Amino acid sequence: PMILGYWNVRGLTHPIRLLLEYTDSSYEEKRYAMGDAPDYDRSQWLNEKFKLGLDFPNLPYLIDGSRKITQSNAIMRYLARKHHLCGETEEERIRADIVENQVMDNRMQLIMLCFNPDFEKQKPEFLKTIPEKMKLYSEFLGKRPWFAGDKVTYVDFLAYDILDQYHIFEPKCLDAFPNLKDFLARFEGLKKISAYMKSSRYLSTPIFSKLAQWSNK
Amino acid sequence: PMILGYWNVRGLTHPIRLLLEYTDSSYEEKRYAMGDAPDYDRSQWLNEKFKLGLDFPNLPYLIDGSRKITQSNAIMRYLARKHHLCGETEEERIRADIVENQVMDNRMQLIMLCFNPDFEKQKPEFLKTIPEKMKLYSEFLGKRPWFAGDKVTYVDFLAYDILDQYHIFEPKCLDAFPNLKDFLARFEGLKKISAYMKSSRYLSTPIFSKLAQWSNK
Ligand SMILES: N[C@@H](CCC(=O)N[C@@H](CS[C@@H]1c2ccccc2-c2ccccc2[C@H]1O)C(=O)NCC(=O)O)C(=O)O
Ligand SMILES: N[C@@H](CCC(=O)N[C@@H](CS[C@@H]1c2ccccc2-c2ccccc2[C@H]1O)C(=O)NCC(=O)O)C(=O)O
Repeated sequence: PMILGYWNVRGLTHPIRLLLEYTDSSYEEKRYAMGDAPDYDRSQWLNEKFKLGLDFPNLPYLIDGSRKITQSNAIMRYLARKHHLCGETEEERIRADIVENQVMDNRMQLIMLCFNPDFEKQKPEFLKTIPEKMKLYSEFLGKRPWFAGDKVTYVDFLAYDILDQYHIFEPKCLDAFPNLKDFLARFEGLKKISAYMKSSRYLSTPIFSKLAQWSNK
Repeated sequence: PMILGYWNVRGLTHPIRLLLEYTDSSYEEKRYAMGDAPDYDRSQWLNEKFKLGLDFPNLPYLIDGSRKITQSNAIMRYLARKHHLCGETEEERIRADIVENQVMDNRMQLIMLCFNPDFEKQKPEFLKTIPEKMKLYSEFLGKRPWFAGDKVTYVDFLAYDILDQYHIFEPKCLDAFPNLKDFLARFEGLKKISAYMKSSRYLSTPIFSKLAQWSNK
């Protein structure tokens, strides 16, 4: 079995857990526990961070036999080439690449707001930016069934995850973009995805670590 | 020719600039200017931001004929594919994808301390962390000529820039890692790169905008 290591929170690893499930991968998990406030003890991880053979010790990590990978996109891409879920055309590939990075940016934005102590007074500002973000995803996907075109790629995994977290942080943000609502439902409707979602392993929340101002619980 | 869109700072776009040179690309640039303090006028870029046909408008952007791309790593992948500068084996691709995301992490960490109002007091703690950042690279590179292995790929462009910026920040941070230093001199030795560096095109400074407590002018 493959081993996925991460905190016991959604974090940035959902697309990975969903990809694992989607490709029917055999894997085990290491969900490292984080210490409560104000210490936020991380020795569950730290006791073995330098003891696992990884080039750049980090969470998440994927152990696949001899191969030891870190950096979530890096992990996503490995699984993707493994199950032919990479773009097939140059245009597929440009779309994917942009999407990949676009998701992480939109994700840091969220993070940066949810770990800042000034959350409360930062939120209304942040809120003003969301409709553009969504519009961008909505006009880019357009009428395509999947973000890269006609077939599911690893980028839909990342895409699903960050829009659902945004949807979750702002429930009515997809109201104006029904193609995005339909996308989440199509993704969600995938056989193995539906399935995992009802599983003992599903882990939707908390979205962040106990250090966050939002979805820390 | 092609067009590269970006502020008139080094920021995160050095790799693209060196890739375009190294590939003998026919490109022109649109270096936008940011007003000064306190205003910090962006109107020069904002007024055409949504009028370029980009899906997710950003800086940098690459216009190559019909193709419009955003997100520095996507741009880099794009040129990588165009000129065959990616890993050719699974192991090279993994190394490449891990390195690509690793650089930007280390990128972020540097920038999170230079666009930090408290730069100077947290500076002494970041410099403490630098020797283990550099050590990971050093150990990862090993005896190899290039980060992926046998030939040059786009991640070397990436690796070179962030190692060069850490180096500028901390001039002795490479003294214990001489192979990193040979990486840098060897990267500077590629003919088209050599030439470019001595050209009117080269922009090695400043790294950041105005609002930074490093590469501030
Ligand atoms: N560029 C890396 C991000 C890596 C990362 O920051 N790893 C964090 C976990 S995600 C982490 C996080 C924790 C809880 C909740 C949310 C997040 C998060 C989400 C997205 C992006 C960044 C953060 C992280 O910093 C960490 O714990 N590293 C191991 C260690 O330092 O020893 C990736 O894409 O894999
Ligand atoms: N993840 C995207 C980052 C995109 C980004 O934030 N672009 C910044 C410029 S880099 C930006 C920068 C600005 C000022 C000074 C320096 C830089 C910088 C330097 C290093 C690293 C990153 C940056 C960003 O903060 C921006 O100005 N976008 C246009 C806009 O939002 O409308 C990329 O990889 O392409």
